[PDB]
Amino acid sequence: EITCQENNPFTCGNTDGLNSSSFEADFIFGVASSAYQIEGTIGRGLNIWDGFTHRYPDKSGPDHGNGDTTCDSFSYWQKDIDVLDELNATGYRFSIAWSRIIPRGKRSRGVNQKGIDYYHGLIDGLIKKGITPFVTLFHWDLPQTLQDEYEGFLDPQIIDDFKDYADLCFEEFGDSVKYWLTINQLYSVPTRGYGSALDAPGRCSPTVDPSCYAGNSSTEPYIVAHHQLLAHAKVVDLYRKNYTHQGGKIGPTMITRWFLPYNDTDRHSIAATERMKQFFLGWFMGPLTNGTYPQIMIDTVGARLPTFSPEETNLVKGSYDFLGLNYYFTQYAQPSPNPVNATNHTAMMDAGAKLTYINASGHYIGPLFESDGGDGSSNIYYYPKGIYSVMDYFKNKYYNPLIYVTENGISTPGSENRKESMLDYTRIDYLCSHLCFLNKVIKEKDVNVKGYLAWALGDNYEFNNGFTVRFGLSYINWNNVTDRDLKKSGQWYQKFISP
Amino acid sequence: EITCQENNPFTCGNTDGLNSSSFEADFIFGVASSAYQIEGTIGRGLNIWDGFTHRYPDKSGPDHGNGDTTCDSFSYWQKDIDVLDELNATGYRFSIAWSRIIPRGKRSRGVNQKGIDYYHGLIDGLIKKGITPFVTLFHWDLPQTLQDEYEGFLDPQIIDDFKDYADLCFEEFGDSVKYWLTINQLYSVPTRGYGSALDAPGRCSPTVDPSCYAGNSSTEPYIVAHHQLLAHAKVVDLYRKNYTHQGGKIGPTMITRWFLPYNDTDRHSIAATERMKQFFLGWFMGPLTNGTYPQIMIDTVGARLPTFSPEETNLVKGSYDFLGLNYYFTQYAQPSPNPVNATNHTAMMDAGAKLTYINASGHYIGPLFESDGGDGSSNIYYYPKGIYSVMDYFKNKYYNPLIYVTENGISTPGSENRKESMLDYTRIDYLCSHLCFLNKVIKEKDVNVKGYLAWALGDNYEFNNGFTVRFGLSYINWNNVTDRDLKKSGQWYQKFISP
Ligand SMILES: *[C@@H]1O[C@H](CO)[C@@H](O[C@@H]2O[C@H](CO)[C@@H](O[C@@H]3O[C@H](CO[C@H]4O[C@H](CO)[C@@H](O)[C@H](O)[C@@H]4O)[C@@H](O)[C@H](O[C@H]4O[C@H](CO)[C@@H](O)[C@H](O)[C@@H]4O)[C@@H]3O[C@@H]3OC[C@@H](O)[C@H](O)[C@H]3O)[C@H](O)[C@H]2NC(C)=O)[C@H](O[C@@H]2O[C@@H](C)[C@@H](O)[C@@H](O)[C@@H]2O)[C@H]1NC(C)=O
Ligand SMILES: *[C@@H]1O[C@H](CO)[C@@H](O[C@@H]2O[C@H](CO)[C@@H](O[C@@H]3O[C@H](CO[C@H]4O[C@H](CO)[C@@H](O)[C@H](O)[C@@H]4O)[C@@H](O)[C@H](O[C@H]4O[C@H](CO)[C@@H](O)[C@H](O)[C@@H]4O)[C@@H]3O[C@@H]3OC[C@@H](O)[C@H](O)[C@H]3O)[C@H](O)[C@H]2NC(C)=O)[C@H](O[C@@H]2O[C@@H](C)[C@@H](O)[C@@H](O)[C@@H]2O)[C@H]1NC(C)=O
Ligand SMILES: *[C@@H]1O[C@H](CO)[C@@H](O[C@@H]2O[C@H](CO)[C@@H](O[C@@H]3O[C@H](CO)[C@@H](O)[C@H](O)[C@@H]3O[C@@H]3OC[C@@H](O)[C@H](O)[C@H]3O)[C@H](O)[C@H]2NC(C)=O)[C@H](O[C@@H]2O[C@@H](C)[C@@H](O)[C@@H](O)[C@@H]2O)[C@H]1NC(C)=O
Ligand SMILES: *[C@@H]1O[C@H](CO)[C@@H](O[C@@H]2O[C@H](CO)[C@@H](O[C@@H]3O[C@H](CO)[C@@H](O)[C@H](O)[C@@H]3O[C@@H]3OC[C@@H](O)[C@H](O)[C@H]3O)[C@H](O)[C@H]2NC(C)=O)[C@H](O[C@@H]2O[C@@H](C)[C@@H](O)[C@@H](O)[C@@H]2O)[C@H]1NC(C)=O
Ligand SMILES: *[C@@H]1O[C@H](CO)[C@@H](O[C@@H]2O[C@H](CO)[C@@H](O)[C@H](O)[C@H]2NC(C)=O)[C@H](O)[C@H]1NC(C)=O
Ligand SMILES: *[C@@H]1O[C@H](CO)[C@@H](O[C@@H]2O[C@H](CO)[C@@H](O)[C@H](O)[C@H]2NC(C)=O)[C@H](O)[C@H]1NC(C)=O
Ligand SMILES: *[C@@H]1O[C@H](CO)[C@@H](O[C@@H]2O[C@H](CO)[C@@H](O)[C@H](O)[C@H]2NC(C)=O)[C@H](O)[C@H]1NC(C)=O
Ligand SMILES: *[C@@H]1O[C@H](CO)[C@@H](O[C@@H]2O[C@H](CO)[C@@H](O)[C@H](O)[C@H]2NC(C)=O)[C@H](O)[C@H]1NC(C)=O
Ligand SMILES: *[C@@H]1O[C@H](CO)[C@@H](O)[C@H](O)[C@H]1NC(C)=O
Ligand SMILES: *[C@@H]1O[C@H](CO)[C@@H](O)[C@H](O)[C@H]1NC(C)=O
Ligand SMILES: *[C@@H]1O[C@H](CO)[C@@H](O)[C@H](O)[C@H]1NC(C)=O
Ligand SMILES: *[C@@H]1O[C@H](CO)[C@@H](O)[C@H](O)[C@H]1NC(C)=O
Ligand SMILES: *[C@@H]1O[C@H](CO)[C@@H](O)[C@H](O)[C@H]1NC(C)=O
Ligand SMILES: *[C@@H]1O[C@H](CO)[C@@H](O)[C@H](O)[C@H]1NC(C)=O
Ligand SMILES: *[C@@H]1O[C@H](CO)[C@@H](O)[C@H](O)[C@H]1NC(C)=O
Ligand SMILES: *[C@@H]1O[C@H](CO)[C@@H](O)[C@H](O)[C@H]1NC(C)=O
Ligand SMILES: *[C@H]1O[C@H](CO)[C@@H](O)[C@H](O)[C@H]1NC(C)=O
Ligand SMILES: *[C@H]1O[C@H](CO)[C@@H](O)[C@H](O)[C@H]1NC(C)=O
Ligand SMILES: [Zn+2]
Repeated sequence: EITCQENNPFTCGNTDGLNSSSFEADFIFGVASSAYQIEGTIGRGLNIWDGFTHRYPDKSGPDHGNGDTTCDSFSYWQKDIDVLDELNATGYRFSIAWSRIIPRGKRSRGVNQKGIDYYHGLIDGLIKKGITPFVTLFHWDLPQTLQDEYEGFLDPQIIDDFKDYADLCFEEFGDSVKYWLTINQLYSVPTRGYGSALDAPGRCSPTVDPSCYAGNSSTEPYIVAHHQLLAHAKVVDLYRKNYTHQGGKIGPTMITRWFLPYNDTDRHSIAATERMKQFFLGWFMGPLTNGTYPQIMIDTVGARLPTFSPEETNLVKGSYDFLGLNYYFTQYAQPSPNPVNATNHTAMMDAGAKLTYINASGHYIGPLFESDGGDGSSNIYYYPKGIYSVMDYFKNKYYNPLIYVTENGISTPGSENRKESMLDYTRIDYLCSHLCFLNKVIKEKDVNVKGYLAWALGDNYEFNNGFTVRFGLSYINWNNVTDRDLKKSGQWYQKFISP
Repeated sequence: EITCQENNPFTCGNTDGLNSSSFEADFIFGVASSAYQIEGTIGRGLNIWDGFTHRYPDKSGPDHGNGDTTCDSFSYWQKDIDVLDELNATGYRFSIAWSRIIPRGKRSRGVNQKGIDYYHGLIDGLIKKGITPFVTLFHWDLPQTLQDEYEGFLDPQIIDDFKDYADLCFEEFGDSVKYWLTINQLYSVPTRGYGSALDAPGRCSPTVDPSCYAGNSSTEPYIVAHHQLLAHAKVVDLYRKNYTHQGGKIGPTMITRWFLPYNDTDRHSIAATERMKQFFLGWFMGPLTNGTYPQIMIDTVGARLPTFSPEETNLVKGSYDFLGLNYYFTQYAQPSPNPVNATNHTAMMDAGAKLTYINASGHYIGPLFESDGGDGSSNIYYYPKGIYSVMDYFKNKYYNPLIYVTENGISTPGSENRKESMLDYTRIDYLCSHLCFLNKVIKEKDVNVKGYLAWALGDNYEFNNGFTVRFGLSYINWNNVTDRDLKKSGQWYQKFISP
């Protein structure tokens, strides 16, 4: 009988009690990163995260930082492999920057052979060290040219451009890469990129944010989500029909959260909680498992929800070999009005829920996850049991998928100095408390989870936050980015992996 | 009888001896700038100077600096007007960033109303202070989307996109702007952007520079120059046929240089010198005045030189109301082989000339213009009489045009500290020695020069040099860019203008 802690203090940092041996022999342990966040712009074309951060610098982060040079994994990819080697990691999730290998967006315009070599050297070097690549095709960094030609995922033209790009990756790397992710966190771009405009490309309704250059927060998140699902499904079909000889697997990435009722004896809060599961998870998992959106979405969103043709439904349904599930935290849900007529309406209001980290009787859901200066009431708190509830829900509701936890991690303030940043005990607590529950749900519920990749390999540019927070298990000095030094969390993880 | 100095020490800094009164009453005096160099990326789309500097940071400058924030004239445009107001300037040349008003390149994709407002506020504020705007439509900062769609000026598609962009500028600003420049320094993009790849977009033959992503140094400079002339001519035709009610004038900008024989008694060096005038100036001025390239270009460049149809010739010939002539320095010319078969052949070798600042008998042509660390022999030297020889040549050879000197200035090292940077006596010497000759050629040769705009209003990102050199008549502290403080040169110029 496995017992896991939900509340500080945690004791799962002791590798006597919890380590990789607790898991099956073949279970993959590693870390993750993404191209925009680590590589730098050297050697690649420009993408909408360059566009967005440069046009709207106050949305790139409070320090206006961006991915221009960041930790320069373009130059220092070997140092990233050295961190993985030191961890004795068996997996590394990284993304290919579309702009690095097809700077002009559309493949017929030519490929950047040097960009293709960069990823060949990286993939080799990982394989030389026994590290299994999990490669994300699209971690949000859409070539700027496509956003300017037809507004990227707002237009069905993205489907063939994304397909041709994916085809080049499979052809160039698929002999060595056996685990592909199509689109990172399906929920994020539609909502943050086209709904609240916190993220690239930064489209939204005029009264949601006057700085958006265009958009409609009420309709575009549904259009973009729909094209994501079709583009993803066309790539998975290309992969399974044309690259089956490579003997690899492909899946989408979901951002997952669990949801609990803000008041667990109030039927309206219970209803809001189940609506959140459908609107947050089901928006994508319903198409991915059934070829259709959830009924509550169909009913609420009405004419703003696109339909799949029969052919499209069939393409999308079952379009994965596994699911890359990212998990960070859980929210309480209470009812909220859905003012579909307000000029500031967003797709996110359609769920009819308000999300918090404190429930009706004042209980905070768990330990601090992220502090906010501009609003202490806007702090995020985490919930280790959330990973157990998510995995169990995916096995039960979504047909017992093969899962890899493709991100899980926590930030520490960028204010902290080097010695404080290195002593990141809060990160050990976050990681181990989640790993405890993950082992617990695999053993108790028999969820088919086969790996875990902590976010992040090293400190990097964090979307929306610049360099004001750090997520790395290894520390990077922004005055001299060459080194990646294992923090206490990375040293703990090294011992967890090889106890 | 006007006498001007060619050699240090100069004495033209004394406004008793030389001042604006020496010139006609209406003569315009001011300074110049360009959008990429001063504004910052905030509020605009991305262009190929963002692309190039981020993809090839070691080509953006030795410090890898770029125009991301630079002197932030986006925020501080009023401070630029305050410098002009302090100078009692009557002219200001600035450029409109195409990416700021049509971020998606093609006008039918929508306009950035906030970007249009930015330029409205600036133009107003100039006019409120009695400053005549001279506005450059295209100072090299091509929206990145157009370079990625069809490689920008490499393709005839640029002609209609540039026309639609120009049309929006005329419609929005032409009620207040009466002096338009179409394309900055016609010679530069073809040669540096597509020949040596020192400049955006950074295309060239593989053995010229292996870092170029594509190109052909031997053919593309001619293709790009040809499309520049057609795009320029289509815009001038649009201006003169559709905006004649605005009562303004439009012209191209030429980079001008004078050329002297490396050995003035050697017929081969004399020949090389006349070839340089045709290949450097005539490449554009021949089409602009006659609708055809120079014969020596026709003969040498052969099948690599595009032809104008009769309609095209007629559009291009006479396509200016005035010429914006930029002038910085003069070179000696000696014969050089033109190895048309070498894989490293460039369009620039077609002139069959080698250019230096020292002639055969060891005479340096004039005072130091720019120091080079990596090669003392690669120093540039200036030649005040060059401005007299250029203007006289344009009146004589090119049909007595109306001219505005749209740039003329000199850099001082970025290494210098604040007090040394402010004491920029070398800049007074450069400016006054050229102004002396300019007055001299207007009086002696009757050249129709009606204004002079020194480069630059303030320190800015210098193309190729980042922040390693300073060109401003007003100083900008890169740790706090708000202020623009008149250097000794700006204070001298203020006295020169209002003696
Ligand atoms: C997994 O995918 C399954 C499909 O492969 C889902 O089942 C479908 O669910 C549909 C509802 O979402 C359902 O469609 C409805 O069918 C009604 C009856 O259709 C016939 O009869 C009509 C009159 O006799 C006639 O007009 C038709 O020609 C049919 O012969 C129909 O009235 C419904 O339309 C109304 O409501 C919808 C909103 O749902 C409106 O869009 C529409 O304007 C109208 O107001 C509806 O029809 C659908 O309308 C939209 C159109 O684009 C669709 O093509 C059309 O089908 C459909 O019959 C079933 N299909 C089958 C094979 O079962 C399944 O849904 C879950 O299970 C069903 C039984 C139900 O409980 C759903 O609510 C559940 O979500 C998906 N499963 C999951 C878990 O999501
Ligand atoms: C200002 O613009 C003027 C044009 O509006 C320039 O004058 C033109 O200069 C052309 C030379 O550059 C000249 O064209 C040549 O004409 C030759 C004779 O043409 C007729 O006779 C042929 C046989 O009888 C016949 O095939 C034709 O059908 C004509 O009836 C012709 O042989 C030349 O072609 C050879 O050389 C050219 C290289 O220049 C090659 O391209 C070609 O393969 C061939 O080897 C040449 O013809 C041109 O060929 C290319 C084609 O695209 C052109 O359409 C074709 O014209 C032309 O006659 C004149 N036009 C007139 C009206 O004078 C003027 O040039 C300067 O002045 C001329 C007199 C000469 O001195 C030039 O060298 C000067 O540059 C321009 N001025 C300036 C200052 O640049
Ligand atoms: C979690 O949700 C539950 C269920 O909603 C909350 O309990 C309910 O709380 C209501 C007050 O917020 C109770 O209603 C009141 O009943 C009294 C006595 O008859 C009356 O004076 C009030 O006006 C009010 O009556 C309602 O008025 C509006 C009508 O539309 C409605 O039909 C009336 O009932 C309600 O009875 C109670 N329900 C139950 C099943 O307990 C619960 O609230 C917390 O507990 C209750 C017992 C009370 O102490 C609340 O103040 C307290 O906050 C909520 N929990 C938390 C922590 O918020
Ligand atoms: C500026 O250009 C002029 C004209 O080209 C230079 O003067 C010429 O310089 C040549 C040497 O560089 C002289 O030719 C030599 O003549 C002697 C005596 O007959 C002979 O011993 C040499 O081999 C050479 O002869 C040539 O060899 C190659 C043949 O194809 C050619 O036909 C032969 O003549 C040449 O006479 C002279 N021309 C004139 C008109 O003066 C000039 O060079 C400078 O001045 C000359 C006088 C001499 O002192 C050079 O060393 C000196 O550099 C050059 N000026 C500069 C500063 O470079
Ligand atoms: C976002 O787009 C939707 C749909 O195009 C707009 O909502 C429509 O508004 C018009 C005029 O009020 C109505 O006739 C339609 O019934 C509405 N359609 C639906 C599907 O709601 C909405 O106004 C747009 N929002 C903004 C802020 O531009
Ligand atoms: C808010 O969350 C707390 C903690 O999860 C809930 O409190 C638990 O409530 C159940 C019975 O209702 C008890 O068995 C536990 O002992 C309680 N735990 C603690 C730490 O007090 C509380 O019910 C939630 N409130 C609402 C309104 O849903
Ligand atoms: C640049 O383009 C030119 C023309 O397309 C190339 O030169 C041609 O080379 C081929 C093969 O050697 C010859 O058949 C042609 O006669 C040449 N044309 C001319 C106009 O010179 C040249 O090789 C290209 N350069 C590079 C470096 O790509
Ligand atoms: C190099 O430049 C110098 C300076 O312009 C030239 O020297 C002048 O030559 C003429 C006669 O040839 C004299 O009248 C001047 O007195 C000379 N000036 C000086 C400062 O010496 C020289 O001729 C040029 N050399 C070549 C080979 O062209
Ligand atoms: C790893 O943890 C298990 C419990 O899951 C424990 O029995 C085992 O001894 C630990 N291994 C080491 C090497 O500490
Ligand atoms: C597989 O490759 C062939 C050859 O290019 C292509 O034409 C075919 O349509 C592809 N199948 C897909 C994309 O499912
Ligand atoms: C940067 O880091 C590397 C690796 O630690 C070090 O050897 C190098 O000298 C450092 N340079 C500076 C300028 O700190
Ligand atoms: C790496 O992990 C393997 C597999 O558990 C183990 O046998 C090996 O000793 C580990 N190496 C290090 C240096 O920890
Ligand atoms: C300006 O210079 C002229 C010579 O060009 C001189 O005669 C005049 O007095 C000067 N004006 C002033 C105000 O110094
Ligand atoms: C002038 O404007 C009209 C109206 O748009 C346009 O159709 C016409 O062709 C323009 N003339 C030019 C571009 O010379
Ligand atoms: C920046 O410059 C402005 C204008 O000189 C000044 O008033 C402001 O306080 C300065 N800020 C800093 C941080 O130097
Ligand atoms: C500005 O120039 C005008 C025109 O020469 C002159 O009359 C006026 O006094 C000048 N103002 C200043 C403050 O120098
Ligand atoms: C729309 O939403 C914002 C944020 O939810 C809220 O503060 C504002 O009152 C709303 N406006 C209207 C007219 O509903
Ligand atoms: C081509 O040009 C470069 C620079 O001009 C020169 O150093 C090299 O020798 C040349 N190569 C050949 C084969 O001509
Ligand atoms: Zn940047």
